[PDB]
Amino acid sequence: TAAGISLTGGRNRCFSEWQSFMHCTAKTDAKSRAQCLPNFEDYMECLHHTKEKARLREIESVLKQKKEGLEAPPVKVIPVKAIGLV
Amino acid sequence: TFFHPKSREDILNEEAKIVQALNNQRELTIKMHELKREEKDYAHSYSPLFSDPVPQGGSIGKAPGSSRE
Repeated sequence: TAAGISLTGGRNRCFSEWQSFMHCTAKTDAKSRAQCLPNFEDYMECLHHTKEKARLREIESVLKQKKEGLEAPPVKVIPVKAIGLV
Repeated sequence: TFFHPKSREDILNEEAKIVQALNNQRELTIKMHELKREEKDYAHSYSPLFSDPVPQGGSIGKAPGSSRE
């Protein structure tokens, strides 16, 4: 099987939590299996970024509902030619 | 003089033996039904040799820290 192999022969993007979840399912039994539901949500989360997108949705929603200024070290976008300039 | 039936006690004993065999079959039947619904080990149900469920992924770009238990 090729499960766990990335596009470059390494470990794919979501390997670590998958392997943690398998460590669960190895240690537990069918009755006890619900015991690491948490590892499985972590796996599905790495896969699909759903709660992350929800959190970003609430952050954006509250950001666009704000007229007061933001004082924090900001993020700057540069042209690819300008990497390392100045 | 020509009537030679088996004794009443012998009839009862023989029927009791038959019923005992029948109850043994009922118990074996219920037993097998329960045992089929119990869950087997990973080695017995999936793989005897290589009995570790935990995968190891690809080995080219093996990154320190990617292993998680």
